[PDB]
Amino acid sequence: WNSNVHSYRF
Amino acid sequence: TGSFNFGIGYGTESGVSFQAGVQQDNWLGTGYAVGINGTKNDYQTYAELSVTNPYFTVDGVSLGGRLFYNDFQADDADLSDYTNKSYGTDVTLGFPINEYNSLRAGLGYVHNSLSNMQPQVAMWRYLYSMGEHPSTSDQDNSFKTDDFTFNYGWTYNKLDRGYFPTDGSRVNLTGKVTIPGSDNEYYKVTLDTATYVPIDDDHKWVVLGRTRWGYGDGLGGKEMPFYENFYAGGSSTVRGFQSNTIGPKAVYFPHDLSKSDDAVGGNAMAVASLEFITPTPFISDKYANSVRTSFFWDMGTVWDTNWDSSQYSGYPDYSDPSNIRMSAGIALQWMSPLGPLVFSYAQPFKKYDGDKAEQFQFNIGKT
Repeated sequence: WNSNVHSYRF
Repeated sequence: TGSFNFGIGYGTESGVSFQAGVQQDNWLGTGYAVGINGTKNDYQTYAELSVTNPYFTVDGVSLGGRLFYNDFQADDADLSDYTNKSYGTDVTLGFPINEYNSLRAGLGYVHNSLSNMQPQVAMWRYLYSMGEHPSTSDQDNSFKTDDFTFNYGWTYNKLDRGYFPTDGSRVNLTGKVTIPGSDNEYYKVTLDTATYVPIDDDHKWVVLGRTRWGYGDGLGGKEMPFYENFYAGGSSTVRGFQSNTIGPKAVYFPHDLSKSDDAVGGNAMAVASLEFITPTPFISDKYANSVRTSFFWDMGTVWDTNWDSSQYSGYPDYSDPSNIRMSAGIALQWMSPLGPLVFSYAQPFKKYDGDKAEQFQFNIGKT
């Protein structure tokens, strides 16, 4: 599991 | 265009852990996806620059490029103290052989720089095999090697659900071998298995069987470097035991030799677990997709195939794989709004002298 605080795509 | 990822966690094996990265899907009109990732925890601080084309060929074969730095402090990982400052590059071709399987062959380079090594038998035995003649009384020793490797990987994943599977299997087999011209000369392989067998139509009762295996050894006099050893014990291998405690312990030279509780890993390793997943008490079966209960029997052994018990007759025979450690316990997992939470309580029923018991183990977020 990864990026539990923020998985932000732009 | 790109992506920024940030992850945080706390675990009883690695303390507080950070995960951070940023990517650009077409960095300055190149076609390749350039990225920078980091990682930090109690004992490791990693960082890397990546550059990966998702479709290098039309067949679906990818070409990934890595450039990294890594710092590792062994005492902060429950091992005999040493410091490894490493850096290098890795090139890898990824072949999606089918929707469930993927392969990967690559080449690598790694510079390793050892330091802060307290003189101990297994570590010095390897240094002797490499042509070094360190003092058996000075805590201040250093050692540098430059290696080239051929890396292999196979991943099989026919699980029904990614998180909280009820059926199917996952296999991961990685291998690596030094290429002539390298300072070290060894091979290393690892095998990881997971099998979920549902014992009821609704998949609310599921038998999970896991194994982990490791074997590495030298080619031509030289031994596998102790920094590439295998370990067992901890919430991810044999619950109930402290992280990496299982297996050989450092036999220090006098500053006659001191036997100890400080773990050193080994070049061989085997771990097996049988886990019975059940419905969670006091909770509805509608939440089994986000909450899971289970009971388990864990066991593992780590050994040193070059430990010469003939000349160290008084001390334990660390080349003996028959010292199977065992534990039994209960686990609780919750995909919480803060990420995965895992709490286990295991009582090690078969442990050898030196092994440290850590009955309560907990993990939240990434680890």
